[PDB]
Amino acid sequence: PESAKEAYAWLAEKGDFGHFIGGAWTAPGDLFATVNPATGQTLAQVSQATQADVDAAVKAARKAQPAWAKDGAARARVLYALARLLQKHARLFAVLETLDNGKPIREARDIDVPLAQRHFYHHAGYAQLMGTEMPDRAPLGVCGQVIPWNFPLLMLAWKIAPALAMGNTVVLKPAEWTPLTALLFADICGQAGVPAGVVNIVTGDGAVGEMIVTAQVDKVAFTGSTAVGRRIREATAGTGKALSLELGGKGPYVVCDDADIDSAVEGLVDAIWFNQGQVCCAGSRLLVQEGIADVFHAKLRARMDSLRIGDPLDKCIDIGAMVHPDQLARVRDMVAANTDGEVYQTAVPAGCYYPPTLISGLAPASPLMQQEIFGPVLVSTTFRTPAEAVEIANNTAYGLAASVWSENVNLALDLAPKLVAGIVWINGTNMMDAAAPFGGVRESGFGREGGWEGLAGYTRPAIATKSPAAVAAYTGDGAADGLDRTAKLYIGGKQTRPDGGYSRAVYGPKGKLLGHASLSNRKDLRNAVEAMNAASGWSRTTGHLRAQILYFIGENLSARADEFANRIKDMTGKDGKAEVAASIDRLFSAAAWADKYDGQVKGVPLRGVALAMKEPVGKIGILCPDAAPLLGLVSLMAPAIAMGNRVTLAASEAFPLAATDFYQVLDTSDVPAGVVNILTGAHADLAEPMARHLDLDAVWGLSGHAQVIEAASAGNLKRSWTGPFDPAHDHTRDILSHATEVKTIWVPYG
Amino acid sequence: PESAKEAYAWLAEKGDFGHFIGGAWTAPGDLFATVNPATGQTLAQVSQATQADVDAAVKAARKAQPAWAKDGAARARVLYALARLLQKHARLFAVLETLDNGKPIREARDIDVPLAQRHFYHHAGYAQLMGTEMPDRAPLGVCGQVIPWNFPLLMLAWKIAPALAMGNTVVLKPAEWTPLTALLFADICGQAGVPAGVVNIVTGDGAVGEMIVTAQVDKVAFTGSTAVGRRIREATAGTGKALSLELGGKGPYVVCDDADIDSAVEGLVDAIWFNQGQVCCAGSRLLVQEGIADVFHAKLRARMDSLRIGDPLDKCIDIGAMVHPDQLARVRDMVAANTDGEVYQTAVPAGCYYPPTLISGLAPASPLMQQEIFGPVLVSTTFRTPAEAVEIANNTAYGLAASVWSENVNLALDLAPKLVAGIVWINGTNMMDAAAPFGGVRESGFGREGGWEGLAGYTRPAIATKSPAAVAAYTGDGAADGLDRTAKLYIGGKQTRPDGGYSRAVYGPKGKLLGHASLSNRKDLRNAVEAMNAASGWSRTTGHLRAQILYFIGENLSARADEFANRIKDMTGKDGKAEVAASIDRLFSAAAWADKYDGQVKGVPLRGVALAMKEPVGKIGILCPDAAPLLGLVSLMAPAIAMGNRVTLAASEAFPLAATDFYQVLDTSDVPAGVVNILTGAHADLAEPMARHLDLDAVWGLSGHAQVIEAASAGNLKRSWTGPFDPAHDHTRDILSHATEVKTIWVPYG
Repeated sequence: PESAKEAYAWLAEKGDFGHFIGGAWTAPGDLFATVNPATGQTLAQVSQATQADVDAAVKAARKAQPAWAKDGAARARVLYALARLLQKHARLFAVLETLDNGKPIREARDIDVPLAQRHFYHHAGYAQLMGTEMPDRAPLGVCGQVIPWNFPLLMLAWKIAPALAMGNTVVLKPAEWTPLTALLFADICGQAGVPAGVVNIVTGDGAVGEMIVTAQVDKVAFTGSTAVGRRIREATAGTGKALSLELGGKGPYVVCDDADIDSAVEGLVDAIWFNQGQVCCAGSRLLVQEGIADVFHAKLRARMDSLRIGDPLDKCIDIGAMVHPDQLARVRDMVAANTDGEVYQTAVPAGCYYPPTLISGLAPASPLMQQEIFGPVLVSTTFRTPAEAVEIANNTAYGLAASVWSENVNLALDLAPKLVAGIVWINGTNMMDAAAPFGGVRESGFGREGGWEGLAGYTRPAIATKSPAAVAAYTGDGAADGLDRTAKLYIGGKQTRPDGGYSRAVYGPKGKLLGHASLSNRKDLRNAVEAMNAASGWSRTTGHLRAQILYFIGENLSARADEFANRIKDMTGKDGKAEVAASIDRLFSAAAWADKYDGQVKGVPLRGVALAMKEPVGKIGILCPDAAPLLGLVSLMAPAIAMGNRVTLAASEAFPLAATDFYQVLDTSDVPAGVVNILTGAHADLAEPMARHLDLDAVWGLSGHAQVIEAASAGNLKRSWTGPFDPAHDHTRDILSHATEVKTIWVPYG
Repeated sequence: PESAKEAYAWLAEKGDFGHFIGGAWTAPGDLFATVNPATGQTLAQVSQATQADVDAAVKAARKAQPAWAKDGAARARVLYALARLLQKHARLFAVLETLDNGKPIREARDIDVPLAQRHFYHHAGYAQLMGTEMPDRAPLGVCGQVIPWNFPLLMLAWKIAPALAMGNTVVLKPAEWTPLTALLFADICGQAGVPAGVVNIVTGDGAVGEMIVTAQVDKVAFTGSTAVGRRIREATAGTGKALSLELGGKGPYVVCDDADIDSAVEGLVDAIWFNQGQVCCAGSRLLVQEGIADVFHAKLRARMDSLRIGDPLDKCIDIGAMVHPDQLARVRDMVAANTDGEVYQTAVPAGCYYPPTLISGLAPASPLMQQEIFGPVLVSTTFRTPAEAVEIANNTAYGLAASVWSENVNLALDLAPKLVAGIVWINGTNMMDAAAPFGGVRESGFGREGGWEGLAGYTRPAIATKSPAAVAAYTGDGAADGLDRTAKLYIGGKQTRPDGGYSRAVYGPKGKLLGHASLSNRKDLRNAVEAMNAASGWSRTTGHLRAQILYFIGENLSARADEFANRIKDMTGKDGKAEVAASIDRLFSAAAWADKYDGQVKGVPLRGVALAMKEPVGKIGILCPDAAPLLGLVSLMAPAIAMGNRVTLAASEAFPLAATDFYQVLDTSDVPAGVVNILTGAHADLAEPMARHLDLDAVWGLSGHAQVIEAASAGNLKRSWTGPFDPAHDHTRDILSHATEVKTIWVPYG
């Protein structure tokens, strides 16, 4: 096997570890053994950080950030130097990864370390280009980062490289069980020219992670369990921190009747060790078409038998040691709790070694197909038609990566966009490149890592905007209205009474009664969500169709421009002509964009190309500001539906009658039913129900309630945006990003 | 058949036609009948424009342009109004197209008019977004445009829509044989709100086209024969006009053994009428794998028999009238001159009707496979392996569109990037959309029409740059050099003596002898081109590899930074440190870009998606300015090779010794042989040979000689760029566009 002598020498040199703060190593503190899981031997003593340590790390990261942000070319040289040092010390990083985590040295040397190198090489260029190619963007500041134990060095690269490229500084904590390659990374920062405090590494358990998440940082980036991601969303709610989450979701692996069987089998067995912890991967949930399922399973079991289990330092080993006894117990207990299907294992579990395991013959609706999967374990079911495969694949709370196998050029490219996922690999699995973004939808989280697409989440606008202050509704005497001037709601292509039956009088600036506006409730929202569900076909329309609709809305608003200006003036006391003209312009800009927001083709040094496609988010609940009674609604609605989303807007609480006049515009413009729904009333009644709703994909709260909205969003981990949003400013291009998901499809290409 | 009554009424209303100039119709002038080719009847009298008319049209276009350029949102409303009027009058446009050109009314109604509408609908949005999404760009000014007879209305849309979107005005001449839909287009401009003079239509023969090409316009855009494109390149040489050319090249149609045979057959027969004149198309050159060739041909001949020939006003007709007796004679003579293969025709030629014709059994090296093809005629050959198919497909002077048929997901996507073409359709042909760019390489021309990609050619930089003035070499006494200080050339990875044997003394600003520099000749250039041919593998490398090489060049220049600054100062008398630092920065910016210049995915309202990929231009000859002895060379070389090109640079004529010091940098950085070649000497000796060379794909002349360079480039219609180029300015992103071709691959997608 491979010599660990240089790794042991480094560990003996470093002695008991403190933390890497402000460019220097601190004294060892409250120490705990970190253990080689394959031998049980102590590798080093590592500290449990204190609150004082985290405070110090964030303070050092903050002190260093403005000088670091100033010169992108200088950052590029440092990122390049880090990649060169990962390459020069590649064998040391690889052995230390194996010693610390248990994975086969062949994977650490062939996969982990080369992809970490490439991540830094590639992201060096983004630092070089940031000033000129991203001129409207600026660094966020300090990033708190938390990563899991399955790919310790590679997870670190995925966090630190883009953060540094965009001029941020970092405080990162490796997983409690696997601190060593992060500590070696810290130890090479000086030689790479990382200025003191630009990188800070602290070690500890989940409590230390929580200290970082709640520290005075500008961004939290986390990879790990869905449950911890929910807690992080709750703990950061209302703080204005940027947040990205790469969570659970071991992916489906779809094998069609006309797949290259032997290649599909080999790709699955070669992924059994890889597909552990929270990582973008596919293979753990096997879906095989029923005509080939028996032959596929028979070939799979025999190929699983050829996997070699043993000493992870042996370059011929395929299945290493489980990372920790806690993880071994997890897998053991998962298998003990299952009574479904037929379990095949290639060897008897022994010591730290758990064998490749296949549980086949499950039903599509079986629970184990949908529950979290631990260890080197595959579960399989069959399907009859490609449509049933899609249905099974999408029948979970997750959506991260997926793999599709078919030799037919139509079938593979017709199934891939139907899978709910951030990544789809055609005729491969677990393909990764620094230029190709990856990340989740649904309960697999949000944000993307890698590529140009990954950079937005480590930046903010160069010029800050500020949301307008709330505006209290005007009051009035309370005299009855002898005319019929009570506005309704707009749900599912028709006007509807508020379920609660109440409406409030609306008064002008001097107390004149203007009319009445409905007070919507949670049942109204529920009806609007059902209407958006019935309008799912809108998310499959062509860009050309959606543009035509938005052009009609703009033209039909123009035809009533003076009427809308008069309504705005009635309500606010201020001339409305400029706001109406801006609203028309936002509609024509969204119409313009509807068929022009292009996906991006990534050249990769692997087989083929990666297509970073733009897709709708789905169903979006939106709360509009008081100010800009028309423009605020139109500015949020138009880019959203341009991108293929369906929306439910809570109009301006103070000034609802421009939105209700807008119902006729939507009707005259043939907006399909359910695509635009409008509620009026008190946002205190609606904000938490919209943010909580388990059947909304995103909530945009631009009228306040940010803490309540962001905390309630953790229920299904919907995307959330709470501003800033200034309707006077044209935010169209930025809202397009809020309104879309990136889905990266890896296809063959000569 | 379809009623022509409304079309005849319009023609009777318009009477004898003058031209549409300055928003108004001019008096009829020197009149000639335009004739219905299916009936021989005169449709209308149409004028042959005078030089006075063209002058007036350009003067009106110029007068209107600045107001038109000012408000992009206003232009978007006009472009949208034009699309609505094309849609409202769709049936009139379609019948008039059939009457004037001879094509079946079903094609005019189903294909021509709907795509013209969509082109205007879609490009309206680019006008709306131009200010904010293209802030560094501004209108060119006035565009002279010339279009052919095969798709009169659609060709007009492809020219006028992007020109107007980007704030230009137009003078367009329809084909002599088919003026009528352009005249109806003129007649609807008023109703659409086109400001007077923004659109000008003049009619006439090729002499009128030549008047427009040589008029005081900022841009010439032409679609037509390759021979006329050469003449247009010669007549515009040295004028500073922008130029785009969509030329000949009926495309290859590759049918693999595992193609969907019946679909491939049906796509070919449905394209027989379409594939006429100079248009982006495929089907005319059929390449069928030998295992299925007999069955394919047998099915093809019978499907050809089902095509209905006759009255083009009959909606059941598939094969209409030939456009003009001159075109009928062309096809007849082409068939009479051929002695190869086996000719099958579905009917006897009669009157204006020529039957679908298949000439099969040709050899791959047969001439008719490579000669221009006229009429509804297909020619076919067979191939054995996919590699032979590529070889046959690429064995012409053209490169426009191509089609590939295979049910295998690997094969189709592995063949498409190997075909020399601007457009490749997988399992389809002649697929068109306003968002998907199309255009040629090689002798099929240059520039792209459609999409974001088509807009650059109708704009220029918002801030103009200016090339530095030439600098005379310093002189000196003429004393012999007792040390060995004679620099060589750098060709094919090694230093080489100039073939001519001569070198000139190089002197500093005060007459000190600094050394000697070789005087390169045409044989040296020939050797450099052969070296670039041997380095063709560089154009197939990964972006990651090319980045690594460029990073090495930058680091190795940095290691000699003071030495290069001293050399620059020796030669120019001015401190060189800032120029060296800029040169290093250009190398690191090109390294950054090497794996980040992404292709664009187009959503189309047709089957699938269009991938607008970035590809290398190939081999580029570059002449550097006198000024910036190092920076000018490095600034041009680095983005070029970053994009996968191989280059031969003529270094600064006045100050060659920094480029010759750079040879060691290229050697130390492991630049593969032939990828960078450097010539020194007199650009009067090299400019015309580089621009003429039939084995260079592009010539960049940034030291003058623009007229000679641009005229000689017409030999093989290589791309050319003659500036402006200011080395003090960072042009990197712009040079990336000079250094790449767009290739649009249409793939299935769910």
